Amino acid sequence: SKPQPIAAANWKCNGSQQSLSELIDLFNSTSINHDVQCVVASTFVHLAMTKERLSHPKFVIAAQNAIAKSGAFTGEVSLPILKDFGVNWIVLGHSERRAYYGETNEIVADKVAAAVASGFMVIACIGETLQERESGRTAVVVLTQIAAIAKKLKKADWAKVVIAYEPVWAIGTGKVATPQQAQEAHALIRSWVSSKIGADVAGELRILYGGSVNGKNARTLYQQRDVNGFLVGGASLKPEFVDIIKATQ
Amino acid sequence: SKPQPIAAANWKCNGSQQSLSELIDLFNSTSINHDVQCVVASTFVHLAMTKERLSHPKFVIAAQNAIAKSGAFTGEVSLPILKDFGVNWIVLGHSERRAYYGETNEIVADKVAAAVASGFMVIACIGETLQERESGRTAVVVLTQIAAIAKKLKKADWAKVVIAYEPVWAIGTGKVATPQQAQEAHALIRSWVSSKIGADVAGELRILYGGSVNGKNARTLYQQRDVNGFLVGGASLKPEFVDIIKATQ
Ligand SMILES: O=C(O)[C@H](CO)OP(=O)(O)O
Repeated sequence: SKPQPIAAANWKCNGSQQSLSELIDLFNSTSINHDVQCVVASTFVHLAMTKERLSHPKFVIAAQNAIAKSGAFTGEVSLPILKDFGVNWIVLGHSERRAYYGETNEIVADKVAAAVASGFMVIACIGETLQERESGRTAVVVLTQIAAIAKKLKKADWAKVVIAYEPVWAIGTGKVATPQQAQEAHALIRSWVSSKIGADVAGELRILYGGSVNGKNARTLYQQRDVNGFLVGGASLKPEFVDIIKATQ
Repeated sequence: SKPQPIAAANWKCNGSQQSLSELIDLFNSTSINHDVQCVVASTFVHLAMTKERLSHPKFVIAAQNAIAKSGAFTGEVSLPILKDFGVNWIVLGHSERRAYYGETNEIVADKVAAAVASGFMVIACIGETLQERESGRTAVVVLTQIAAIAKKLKKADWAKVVIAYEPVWAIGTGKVATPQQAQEAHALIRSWVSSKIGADVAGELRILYGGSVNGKNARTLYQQRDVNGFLVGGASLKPEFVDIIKATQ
């Protein structure tokens, strides 16, 4: 027994009006009979086109990042701005933002807190690097990442939160995550929640796998106990994402 | 005898569909009988709204930031994406990005170079902090900055560049540079340009002032030799921007 799954498409910093409009069509045509929340997270530029063109009842749109308040932050986009524009999902604390854009545990937690406060559904990413892994720090890192978020939330807040575990150690490194390793990490996060926050919260919490997923391994990953879905990279700009949605059956 | 001025609205991270809509209606309604290029730089999210609603022939739209290439950069917007969307102007190296989001001279230079290569019109920002101004380091700071940019450019490229001189201490503080402070900074920039690049280039380069510019003070600022217009923050959110427009030629 699992909560509603989520299949999330992280388009990242890609796409053209053309290529996207096509994918959108594929999507809209997709026949999905189970209870799944599908999410499409496009560039800020593409939000309006994706809003207008996505008609499928199982798909919502998300942003790939935000800042808490409006004001003098040239080039950034705020939560109020996405709210007025009608976006209600958001990806926060993606590994690429932590690696290249200054996003510390604290910054992420502040973002999560504001977003929750503002009504969003949040997909909050966490996960450890090769180095952290190699030196037996998986636990230390992951739990610290989740703890920083936790300190800022109340129990009630958890209903708006999704966690996406990213095996950063296995992205761009040469390494392979097996379904077993995915699951270890997932179980560990659940334990933390269950333990620190509640069993109720824990049983209801979606923990998405944010590693390497394609249509051929998404079922075997979903087979694992603590897998509730995926945060997809590359395969999301492809038709194969349709196989990924199906794997959450 | 001055090049064509520019009045640029940098709305930064602000606004609603409705409030912006009003502005736009106001703008469209404005008769501008002199040669001036108006620029509206809105959030990524609002680019669609803007490009669809702005109809005045004297106004272009710009983005407030971008990264050079498309890829795995969650939350970021690339030049190709922008270009694909029909955006041809862009604001790069704003103090806010250098201050808060880790944008170094090298980082700004790279961005500018890439943008000039992808055919955009770039408004490259430079300016000294309070600290630096007090130390008597203004000349070093400004010229270092302009130099980093110049490194990556070829002479032809300059036709696509606009330089915005925006003393950090005047950014949304009410502390406008006096017309002498402004004119001295601008002249210093130009003299670097002629010396290093060419006199022909220099006589063509638009150098804008930015910093607590408003309807009242803009006329005097504009009278100054080396002042070719403005990068306007807070007042670009009000009808007052119109007075600003009118202040040029
Ligand atoms: O774009 C900005 O930084 C503007 C002017 O450059 O700031 P202000 O709100 O002070 O006009």
